[PDB]
Amino acid sequence: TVADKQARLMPLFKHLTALTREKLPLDQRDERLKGVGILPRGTLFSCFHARHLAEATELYVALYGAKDFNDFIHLCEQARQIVNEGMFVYAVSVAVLHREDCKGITVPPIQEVFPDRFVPAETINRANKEASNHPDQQSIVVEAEETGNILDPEYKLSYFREDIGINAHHWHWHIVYPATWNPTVMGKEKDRKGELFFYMHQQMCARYDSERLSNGLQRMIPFHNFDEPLEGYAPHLTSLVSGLQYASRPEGYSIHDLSDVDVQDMVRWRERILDAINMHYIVDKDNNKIPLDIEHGTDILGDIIESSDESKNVEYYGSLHNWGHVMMANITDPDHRFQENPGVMSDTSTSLRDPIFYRWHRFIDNIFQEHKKSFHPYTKEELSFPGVEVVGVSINSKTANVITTLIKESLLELSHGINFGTDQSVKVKYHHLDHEPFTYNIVVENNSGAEKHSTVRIFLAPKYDELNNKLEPDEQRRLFIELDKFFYTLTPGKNTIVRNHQDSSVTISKVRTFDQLGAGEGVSEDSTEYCSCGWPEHMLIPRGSHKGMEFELFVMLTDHDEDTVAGLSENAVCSDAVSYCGARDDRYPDKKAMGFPFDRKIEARTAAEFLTPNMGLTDIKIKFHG
Amino acid sequence: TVADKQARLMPLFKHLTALTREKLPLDQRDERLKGVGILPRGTLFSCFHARHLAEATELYVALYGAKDFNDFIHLCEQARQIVNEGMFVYAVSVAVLHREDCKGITVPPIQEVFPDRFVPAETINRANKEASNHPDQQSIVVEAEETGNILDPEYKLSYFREDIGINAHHWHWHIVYPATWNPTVMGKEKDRKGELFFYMHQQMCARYDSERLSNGLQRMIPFHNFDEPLEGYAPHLTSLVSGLQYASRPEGYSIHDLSDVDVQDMVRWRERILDAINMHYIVDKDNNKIPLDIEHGTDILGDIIESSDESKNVEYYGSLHNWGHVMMANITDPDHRFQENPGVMSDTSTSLRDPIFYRWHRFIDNIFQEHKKSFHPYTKEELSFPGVEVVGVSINSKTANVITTLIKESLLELSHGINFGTDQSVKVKYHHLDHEPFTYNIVVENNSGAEKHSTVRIFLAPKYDELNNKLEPDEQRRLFIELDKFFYTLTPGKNTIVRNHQDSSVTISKVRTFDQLGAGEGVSEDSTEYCSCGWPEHMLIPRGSHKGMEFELFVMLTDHDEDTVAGLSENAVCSDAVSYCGARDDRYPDKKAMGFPFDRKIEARTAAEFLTPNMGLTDIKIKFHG
Amino acid sequence: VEYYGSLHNWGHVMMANITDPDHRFQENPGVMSDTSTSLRDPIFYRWHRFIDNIFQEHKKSFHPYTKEELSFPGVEVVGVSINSKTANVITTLIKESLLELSHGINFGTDQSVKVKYHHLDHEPFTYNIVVENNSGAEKHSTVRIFLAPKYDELNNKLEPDEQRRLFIELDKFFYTLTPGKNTIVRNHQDSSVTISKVRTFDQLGAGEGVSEDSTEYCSCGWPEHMLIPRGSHKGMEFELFVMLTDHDEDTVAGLSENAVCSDAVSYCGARDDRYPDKKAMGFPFDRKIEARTAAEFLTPNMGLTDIKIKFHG
Repeated sequence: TVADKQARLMPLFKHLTALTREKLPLDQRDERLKGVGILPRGTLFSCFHARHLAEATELYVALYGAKDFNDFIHLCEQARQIVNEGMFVYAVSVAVLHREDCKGITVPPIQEVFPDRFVPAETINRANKEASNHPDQQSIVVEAEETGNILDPEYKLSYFREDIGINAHHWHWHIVYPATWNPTVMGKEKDRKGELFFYMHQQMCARYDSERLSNGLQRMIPFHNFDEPLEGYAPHLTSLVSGLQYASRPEGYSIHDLSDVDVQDMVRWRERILDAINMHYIVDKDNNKIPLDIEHGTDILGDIIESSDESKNVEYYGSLHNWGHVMMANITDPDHRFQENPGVMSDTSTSLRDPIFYRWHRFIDNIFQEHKKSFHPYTKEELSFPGVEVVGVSINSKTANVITTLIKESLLELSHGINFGTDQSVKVKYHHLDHEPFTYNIVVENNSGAEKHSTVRIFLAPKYDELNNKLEPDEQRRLFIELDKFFYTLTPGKNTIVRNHQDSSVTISKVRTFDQLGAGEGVSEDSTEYCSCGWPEHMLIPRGSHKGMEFELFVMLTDHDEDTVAGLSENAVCSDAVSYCGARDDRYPDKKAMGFPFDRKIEARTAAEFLTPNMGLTDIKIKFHG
Repeated sequence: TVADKQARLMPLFKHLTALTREKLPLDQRDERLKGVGILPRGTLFSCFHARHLAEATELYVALYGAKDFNDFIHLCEQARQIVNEGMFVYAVSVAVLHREDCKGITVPPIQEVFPDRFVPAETINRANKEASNHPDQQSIVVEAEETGNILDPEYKLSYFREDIGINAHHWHWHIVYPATWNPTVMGKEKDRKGELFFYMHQQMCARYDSERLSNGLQRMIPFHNFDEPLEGYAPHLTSLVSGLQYASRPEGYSIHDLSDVDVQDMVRWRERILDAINMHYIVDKDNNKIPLDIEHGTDILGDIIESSDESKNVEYYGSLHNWGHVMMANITDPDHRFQENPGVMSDTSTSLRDPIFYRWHRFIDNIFQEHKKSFHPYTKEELSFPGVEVVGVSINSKTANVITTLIKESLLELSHGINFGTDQSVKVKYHHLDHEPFTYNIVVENNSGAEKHSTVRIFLAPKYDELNNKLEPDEQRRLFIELDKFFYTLTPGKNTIVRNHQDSSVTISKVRTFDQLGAGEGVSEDSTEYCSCGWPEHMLIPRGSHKGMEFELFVMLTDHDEDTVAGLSENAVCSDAVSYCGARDDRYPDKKAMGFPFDRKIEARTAAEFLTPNMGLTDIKIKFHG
Repeated sequence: VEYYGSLHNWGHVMMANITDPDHRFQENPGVMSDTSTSLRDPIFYRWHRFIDNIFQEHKKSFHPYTKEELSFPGVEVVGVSINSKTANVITTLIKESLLELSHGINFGTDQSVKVKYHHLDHEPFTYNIVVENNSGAEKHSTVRIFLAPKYDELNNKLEPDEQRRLFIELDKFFYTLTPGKNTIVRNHQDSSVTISKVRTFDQLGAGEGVSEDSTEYCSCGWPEHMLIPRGSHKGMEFELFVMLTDHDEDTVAGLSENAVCSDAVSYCGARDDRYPDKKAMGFPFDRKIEARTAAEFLTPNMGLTDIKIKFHG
């Protein structure tokens, strides 16, 4: 049954570190396996580096090529002793999702699988220590919160950057859309992956910026110059696997060439890209030019920038984004003389924690923005949905139009990830931001005679600048974060549409634990994305401040008939989280450009001026509770 | 009995990390304890930093103050609960070494107490992992040697720098001569501690230089300028106490001010010292001037430079040497914002491993050298011992005049230091340099009618330079390493004096393991120096090369009557290792300046010209075996 | 030219007048300015590696070589041996030599002014290659011999990708193989890379019969003493690579001259003739190698023999 299948998968995931020791007399028998084992087990695996992705692609394709599920389990089992734990938890995990007769099927928790990435060196330590200190079945609980001197104001952001859910999501997203993805081999293609790459990262930056403003900090600035020295960050993460940890980065580093790539190359790549935008065409390998069409342009750019296998010219355009992660990651030891592990930037699970991440991503976002700039603005025609008027919006909470945010304690179970020994469970306690539940009530007047179908789009943007209160829509575009997107039908006359925050399309409703999975639930029967992907729920709104920071609440209704695509896909599957994740094996459900209406330049000085009749702005307050 | 006493001490030393959790309702009861407990438990303890040293001193005093041994155990037991563990080990070891009541007693092994400092992050992790992986009484053995790509040639030196014995010695030496040492409080004074400070460190540098030359590398250069960027070093040590590890140092940034101290603070202190040398006087607090006497000068300088409590002016002169360790140690995070642990430079146990250590110490050595320069050279009168002539010297080994050096495997038992759990023992296997045993035969002609008493001094110096073969005695002075010093009586006529390498005054004959100590032997019962201090035996001669590098073997005989001091001290106690360690509670047994005849400038172009009749040079070869 | 410029040449010029870029001080340029002197400056290598890199990127764009391209079927290389005083060891030493100044600088009264200098040199050696010709008929093969260092800067690692940069060409020559086992012996003196002899002014005033062609005559070719690297006293280990290829494929047809300056074909080419080898210069080394060890790369018509080079002080 499916349940049995789930059980088999969970053990593929257990004791990965330990699983090493090949115990294989000969790989030759495993002809399928020949293409791998090239990266040694203990070594850190880089999500960004090309070679690490070459070997990884080869693992995927063999586990897609494995004939049936049983065959799948077998090959998977053999090669995670020989082909290394670090890369093989990657080549298995991504494969584990996508090859067909797998379905039913969650992946064990990333946080749970590698607790060391989620929690600090100290609370890893203490817990391991307690296990040894007194042998006893009794459970161990450790509070990760610590006590320390809070020197850097960046620390304030830690609730966002360090959040477990955020890191997990980032890991999962890359799994759903792998850079290595080869559509020919799989046969299936990921719709608009390049564009999604752009959108997801942009949102992370946008959301990040809202945190800084909530904090009273200015918006992050891009890593526009390569010459500039980076700010330091020390992760305090250990790798349980070995004694090694992610190397910390001191202050004040100018950029160093790596054997693999030189900084100059990075510059040269970026200048090409920025030029190809201006030129409005890119050059394919064939030396043909493809236009940066309005429809296609973002996607093509996304593939080139990341860059994915899909890039029209890998050789000329290079892979700017990925190399950025690599270069930043080994700033400490570019040359590799000193033999130190890379920083957090190397891993999709960890990278969000470093503040540098935002600087780089804003830089890349800028590239996309230049392209967007080339496009013409939106006419009333494009925006408006005639006959529909938005009367008002209200947010209901304990106090209307105010959302309250607080910190909540939570526990993570280490036992699946690290050797438990005698103890039944070792849990680490951490705290994260959370907010009260709320609902939206939108009153819409349907002037038309017949029932209409509308897509409701809701975004949140900070009212205040660093100067003083200034709702300049051009700037707002960067800041706006997507709260929700959903379909509703309106009858003629007045209508009130109520939606609850829980329903939010952006967030993951729930991630099942190992324990949940061993059980066997029906939420439904899905994938690496299953409970994993989606933005985390606690994270839905920015922290705000004790004072109650003012944010613009924007609701827009668009014609659904226009917005939806027609086609024939599946049952109700992982679609909760469509806004950032997309739909399983389906085309992106919205015709509009991701981020619409915000994606293109806004002529108006004030946001209010921008509004059409099917748009509305309600100012609400977010107040944090200490 | 003494044995019982030993047993009590060993547990003071066990599970130090764990010993935390105060379990004290109130410190107020412990009035004695009020002074200590500022430094937090987990934090790293700095041997160099003044504030840390102050706490440590406060702790020792309480231990010294303890009325009886039982009282000593009690306060220690209680103090260990609150105080930082590193400080605790430091304070206790000092107490054990000096306090009479402890006429019983070795200190548990430093390597054994903190195995994590001696062995790498990987083999620490491995033995811990194996312990958890399969529970079983069975013993675990891990080979620390690894497999890696050898990028830096500095790696070649690792046998010397990384050596367990060397690190242990350095720890112990600082314990015997603490910087904090206050003679008034103890009542007793450490004879010539300032000079010894100078001599010991100079020897470490000199010995280090011989390794580089054996390697074919040039001699180390001093940290002559503070502006210059440092070479990076990654220790790969994870401090078992914590999940944190010693922070690695990447390549190249000029020096950063710490909150505690500035760089123009540092520089100023250096100019003061170098000035006062030139002026031939230093200024006391009283604003009186004390002359840099020939007899006293090195000692006074040593106290000021280190600087010890003994410094005649702490505020004017500062503490250059110690601050150097601190500044280098937290180069990665001067400001303390990023909250990272210090590097190896912070600890006496670890500091030798970093190559920077030598650069700094040569710098300080230079300071001493300038002082030495001010002194006049030695006349034939001072050097010569009339009537005595040295006919020849021969070294006996498998092949005469050739010493063979090889690598030997050894194991270290982790169990005392880290939580063992079920396993009986976890041992880590490491390799170290070692040499064949050899003896010296010196033929001396005693022209005089009566029997004479002579001190035989033996040194080794490299023949080859970085250019070609050039025995320029001035340069040689830096390089010469002390093999042995001993007293012999010569009758009239020809005499042959034979001495074995094992007897060497420079080296520690044996360090007893916590296991041996678990029983009860009879080397006798003195303390932290016991088996600990002394230079390690395997280390006695430089590695040399496969080719058989040529070294000058220098033997000099001096009039013992002149050399010895008269006084009334103890039974045969820790005197094996007199050359570098001194004698327990005794005045340094040799009148001559440490390093004599090498300490003062040599006029001659060639070493041979320097020789008097009671001196001799024999060229021998050291050949390494792969 | 107006777009792509002249990068290499300008590099020499710029480096040469680093001391006085302005030409205000009216200094002379450094050694980099002259083809005769430029090799002496260590900078030369840095720049040339830079330019070499440019070529390498181009080479990178090309696909690797299949077994098909490399292999010469029916031919198998059994073994190679180098004969010297001690087999498989080449000895290198320093030799004194004299140069006569008189033609170059005003001699005045003196008959001759000679300056004595020392240079590296090695003992003569020969190669013996055993090849099995499986085919029924006689074949024609081009024997290609290269030398590459075994040791890296770290430890012993015959990573063929890296080796490509290091490999130096010892010799290229044509041999005919009959069916059955064959032993081909070649002497170092014959090496295609080196100039057999440069005649002095004195030699020339005389009148000899190597033949009469020109600036390349005795001049060009790599110098003979230079043929192998110095090695070390310990006897450094080098990979000796021999490959045989189908000559019919390798040669071009055409109608050119008598036996002329062709001794030194490997680096010099042939006088007024097309380059005699179809293969890319540096083949098989020019394109990227996937293999882990060099050994994996080998086809049946290739062979590696490890020899030692030991310098004599």
